[PDB]
Amino acid sequence: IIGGEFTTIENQPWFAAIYRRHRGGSVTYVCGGSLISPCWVISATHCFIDYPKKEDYIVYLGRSRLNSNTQGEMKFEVENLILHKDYSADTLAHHNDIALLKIRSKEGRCAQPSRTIQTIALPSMYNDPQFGTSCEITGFGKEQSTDYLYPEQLKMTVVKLISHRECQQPHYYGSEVTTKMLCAADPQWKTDSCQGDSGGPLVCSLQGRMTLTGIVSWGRGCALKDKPGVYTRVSHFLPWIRSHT
Amino acid sequence: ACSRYEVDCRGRGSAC
Ligand SMILES: *Cc1cc(C*)cc(C*)c1
Repeated sequence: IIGGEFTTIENQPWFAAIYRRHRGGSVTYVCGGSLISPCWVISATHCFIDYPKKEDYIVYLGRSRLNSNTQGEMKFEVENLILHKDYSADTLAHHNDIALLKIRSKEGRCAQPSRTIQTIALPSMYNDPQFGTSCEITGFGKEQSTDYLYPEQLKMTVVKLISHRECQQPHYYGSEVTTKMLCAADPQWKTDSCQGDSGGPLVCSLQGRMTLTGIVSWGRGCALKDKPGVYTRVSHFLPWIRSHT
Repeated sequence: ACSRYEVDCRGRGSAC
């Protein structure tokens, strides 16, 4: 996350931190995800497409630090790793960038809600908030494009939904963005998602509820003028999510 | 695929 503020998992209790075993070389962070039910985390296919073996991956819930354990964290194995059969990346755009992980503890239980772990609601079919709406994104991604290290404490920031009309100005992304994506950015271009934040939640209030409206997917650079973050548009994937779940 | 322990190797970034 570029800009925004350091937060803690209690403020984003549906955030899932996904790691890979080595191999190796022990264990390194992969990407963020979101808890959408006790047994299921949703994330982005591009995070896993290179190493698609569920046995490599660990999922933590209730965790606020990248390389240190947090009181109230729980560790999970990945029982099923489900990637989108239609994932494609062009130059910079990722299409169908959505993935499902079925989680299970060694014991072998799904998640229990607690002050650090809660599920996040999915939107109803084709329900998205209005453009201009303020949403939150969260993650352990880079704090600057040029950094080589990742923050050790979870960050969040607030970005605003942009209309498709506007995002598909050539001046923005043009044709690279599809009705299967949403755009969101800072009106002053100083806060954004960055590498390491992929798979994480774009969360909005939408008719009563904190909702998973997007998954962090792609963009040109991070926090660059007229280059918003692009998110996978969850409300256009309900059937995908229902069948594979 | 590289060889790497690289975080989010196809994220906004980033070689791929
Ligand atoms: C070096 C590298 C690593 C990954 C995971 C993906 C690409 C394209 C390049």
